[PDB]
Amino acid sequence: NKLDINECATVDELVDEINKSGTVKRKIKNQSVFDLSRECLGYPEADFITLVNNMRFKIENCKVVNFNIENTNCLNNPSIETIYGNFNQFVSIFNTVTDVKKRLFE
Amino acid sequence: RYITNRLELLTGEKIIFRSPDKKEAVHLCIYERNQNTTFHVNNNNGTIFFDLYSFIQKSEKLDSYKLDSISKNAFSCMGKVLNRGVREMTFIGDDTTDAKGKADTFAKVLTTGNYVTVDEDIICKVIRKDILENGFKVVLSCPTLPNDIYKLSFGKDDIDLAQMYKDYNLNIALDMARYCIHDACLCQYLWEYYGVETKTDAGAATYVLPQSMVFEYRASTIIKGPLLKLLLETKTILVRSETKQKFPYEGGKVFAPKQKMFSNNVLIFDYNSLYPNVCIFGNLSPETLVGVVVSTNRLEEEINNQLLLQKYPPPRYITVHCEPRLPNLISEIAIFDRSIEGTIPRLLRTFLAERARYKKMLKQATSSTEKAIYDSMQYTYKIVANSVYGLMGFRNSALYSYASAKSCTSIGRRMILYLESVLNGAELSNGMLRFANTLSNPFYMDDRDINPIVKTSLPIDYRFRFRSVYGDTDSVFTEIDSQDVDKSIEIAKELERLINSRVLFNNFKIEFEAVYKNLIMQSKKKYTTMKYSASSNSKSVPERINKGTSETRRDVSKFHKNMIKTYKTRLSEMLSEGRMNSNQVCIDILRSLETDLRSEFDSELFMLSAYICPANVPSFKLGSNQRIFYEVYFKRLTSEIVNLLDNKVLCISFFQRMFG
Amino acid sequence: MDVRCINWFESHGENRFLYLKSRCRNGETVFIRFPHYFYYVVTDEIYQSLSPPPFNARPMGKMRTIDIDETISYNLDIKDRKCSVADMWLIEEPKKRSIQNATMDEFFNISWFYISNGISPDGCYSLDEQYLTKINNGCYHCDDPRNCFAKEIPRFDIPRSYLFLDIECHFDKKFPSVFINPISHTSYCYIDLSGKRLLFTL
Repeated sequence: NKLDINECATVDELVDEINKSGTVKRKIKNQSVFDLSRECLGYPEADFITLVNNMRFKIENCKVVNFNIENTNCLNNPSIETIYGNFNQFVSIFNTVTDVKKRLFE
Repeated sequence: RYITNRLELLTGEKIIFRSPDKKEAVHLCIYERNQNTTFHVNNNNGTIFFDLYSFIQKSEKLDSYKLDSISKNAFSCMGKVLNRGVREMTFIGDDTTDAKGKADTFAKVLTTGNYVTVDEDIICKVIRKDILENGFKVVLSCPTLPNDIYKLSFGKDDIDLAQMYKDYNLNIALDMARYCIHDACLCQYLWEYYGVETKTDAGAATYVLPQSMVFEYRASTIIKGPLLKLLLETKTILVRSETKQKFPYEGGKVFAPKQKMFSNNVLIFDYNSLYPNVCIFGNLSPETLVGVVVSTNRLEEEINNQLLLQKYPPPRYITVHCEPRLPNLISEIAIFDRSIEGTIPRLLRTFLAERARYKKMLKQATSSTEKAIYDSMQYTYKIVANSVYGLMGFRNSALYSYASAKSCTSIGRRMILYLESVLNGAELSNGMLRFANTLSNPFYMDDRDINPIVKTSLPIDYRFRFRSVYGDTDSVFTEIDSQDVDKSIEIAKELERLINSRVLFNNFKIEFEAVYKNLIMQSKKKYTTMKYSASSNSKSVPERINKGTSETRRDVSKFHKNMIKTYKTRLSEMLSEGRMNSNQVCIDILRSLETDLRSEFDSELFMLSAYICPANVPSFKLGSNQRIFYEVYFKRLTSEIVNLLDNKVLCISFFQRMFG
Repeated sequence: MDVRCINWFESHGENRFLYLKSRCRNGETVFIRFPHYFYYVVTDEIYQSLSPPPFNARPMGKMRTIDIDETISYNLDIKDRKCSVADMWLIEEPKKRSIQNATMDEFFNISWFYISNGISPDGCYSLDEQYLTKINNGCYHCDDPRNCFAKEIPRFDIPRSYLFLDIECHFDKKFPSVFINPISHTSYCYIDLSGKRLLFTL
């Protein structure tokens, strides 16, 4: 949806559709996996950060495998819990965009 | 200024300087170089118009820059009374009576002296002078005293000039001639005492510059000589095509000890030029910096963080965590490439190298003209070296490099914590010395024999343990808790043998100075007792009097104190022992202070560097209303000195006693 | 003739000069006057393409120029700095010219004199005596500092002079003023070239 392309049921189909699209490739190139995988989910700009800066993580191959929040106060904010509950989707799309960005400028 | 201005005023003629070729003429007119300003003379015929005031303001870090105090502590010697008398005494000064030579200097300035100080505070007019073959005989108008050996410090000159100007007659004219001539001659005894005539040359060879610039400029202006000479061998040019931005930051952390005295005499291990050694180790430079990488949020740190280890691996690369620039993100890893010599490391290496040489050719010199040339040279290099750290931070210098500056203090302060950490080291059973826990090396694994247990030279078996220490950017106060007696020294020697030789990695090294006895750390390293007894303990005489010398400015009232001296001396003498006078210290000082306070609440000196209060609780002058400030300073005298005792019970107990 | 240097100084009239004040073996004192030039550093390209031709210029060799600006990187892709390399020329002129892209600016016209010429302000030099023309009694002019200051000898002792002074003024208020107070005393320690110390007061 976010990159104005056709539906791709699998990931390599995706990388192809991106690669043939010089504009979409060239508008990925300038970006970061983080900003992009949060823009594809519409978190506003900032309070996302008050969340992110409240948890610890687990990464290998530049790829999240685990995470856990340790300060619970921020969830008492309304605009915060809507982001928290909606997180595992963001993790997954993050791993995916990492992988496509790796294999594309591979 | 007075002389030339008065001359203009009375006769309308001027002071004129020609050139050597007689084709330019100028008039005297003082100008300034505002940096704490500094005044200079505008002459162009080759003369050097010096001024000692500026010179000792720059090169010396003293508490008062009044001629009296400098002439006081510079020229001094211990003298010995031959006969006492009424209202006058006779002193002699020579060889072994005190150290070699200062007797001669004392005799030299005594040639025009008038008033001396008797070992402290006791001014006396001179009665008889006698230039010995080797020392001096003097006869003073001082009252008779108990002891036989005394200090002899040359000058306070308590004279009331205004009054003498009121009743001008011939006699005081002939007296004030003798005062002004002596002042002028002091202004030469000092210039010989500092040897400025050879520093002005050492500074013209190293700091490539004329002889009359050497003391007129700041560090940023004098380093460019050796720097240019370096750039010209290494075929290098550094160009900053950007306009710099300033991100102000820490200057440095203040360290504060929490005990002095019962500690049982602290050692005094010293760093030999940390900052230049760090700038060599880490190979910091404005052009060996690969880059800084940052992160605005977690989950970017740990990505970047396992990344920059897979690439940029040690030891070819060193990476440092700094304090975040723009208060907004939270990373600032800086990376440096330790494969070719940076420019600042070359500079520092040569500086330390040549200072270390002239340190030797001085030890091998025999004539008296060389032992000045070499000593001035090593002093020069010392200065130039110690001026390079603070200059990397100066935004306007030529060594400016923000990241390098921030990486200094960082490597350095890791080094400090790593030393002070592993220093607890209860040694016993023929050598235990675990230090702190491990002898690891930060910044990477060096594979360098981490064995906390270690065997020393081990004179005999011991049971002496060390207490956690306090340290600083420059020093390390390891307080032996065993307290041998004075032989404990053999313990610091061998300690230097190992810590700064086995618990250390690169050019970081050994010093072992010594400040024994139970100091009183009333404040920063600047304020305490001196009590210094160096490594030559054989038949020792230490420097007892003072290290703080925050006892020089009043700016306050002057009636009801003076005890500060007596409180201080009591507290000092009470710690002659080390074990059981802790409680006795607190008990006696606070009881006696309460007794004094109450006695003269109900019935001369205030130095320690108008709103009126009632005293009805159980343009600033005094009255019969003394009962005001009895109450405050007595609370103070104990609230200030808290970093010596640990009887935290009676302290707040007397605090509460005086509450009502 | 073998001199030891005492002090160098400048003159900021319409015309620039550098003076060396020096003392010989026997104690007679000499002044030497060099001209004073503005220096610059140019790349070869700028050296030939420049007009009018400079007064003098001689090659420094082949130097590496480095950019050292500090730039915060974000991703990880660290790039590498522009370490160009070229041949350098050192250019001297009697007047002040502004030249675009002239590096090595941070240094004073006085260090360029001592470095590029092999002169140390402490040296004891045996001057080569044919380059020094009379101007006045104790004032010779030089034009080729290289050949003149070509030699060197070990250090030798000299005499020096001094004067240490002090005054005292009449005062009755806080602290005196030149319009109201005369000078009461004036003292002086005069040590001469012959080396006798004389004291006196007026």
